[PDB]
Amino acid sequence: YGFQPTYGVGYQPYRVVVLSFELLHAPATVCGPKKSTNLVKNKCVNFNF
Amino acid sequence: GYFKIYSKHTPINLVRDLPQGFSALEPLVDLPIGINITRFQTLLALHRS
Ligand SMILES: *[C@@H]1O[C@H](CO)[C@@H](O[C@@H]2O[C@H](CO)[C@@H](O)[C@H](O)[C@H]2NC(C)=O)[C@H](O)[C@H]1NC(C)=O
Ligand SMILES: *[C@@H]1O[C@H](CO)[C@@H](O)[C@H](O)[C@H]1NC(C)=O
Repeated sequence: YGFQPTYGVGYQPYRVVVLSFELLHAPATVCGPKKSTNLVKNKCVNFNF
Repeated sequence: GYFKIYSKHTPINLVRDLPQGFSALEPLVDLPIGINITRFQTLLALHRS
């Protein structure tokens, strides 16, 4: 290619990243976290430690 | 699919044989991977000069 700063729309360089997820039977390790909110004492509550 | 390595270390004063004592082994490292290993060797160190 001949990429130049004067190139118009559709001709300028564009950086592309493609993410593909694979689901092998091996244990999963790449996961998104969950927001741990806070702790409260002396009140009948429910918890997910 | 989990390689578990448990370890322990103790001080010894008797010369050769396994001491007649009891000491549990604490869990050290887990690996969530899967391989079909069936044979294991054991390495060594030497002085070369
Ligand atoms: C050996 O490894 C394979 C895969 O790494 C393990 O899983 C199955 O092995 C059998 C062998 O005929 C086949 O069904 C497939 O190759 C594998 N299936 C899947 C879903 O992975 C197998 O369990 C391992 N065996 C030992 C003794 O460790
Ligand atoms: C190894 O042995 C020495 C004395 O023999 C002792 O002081 C030390 O704590 C021991 N270390 C381990 C890890 O058992």
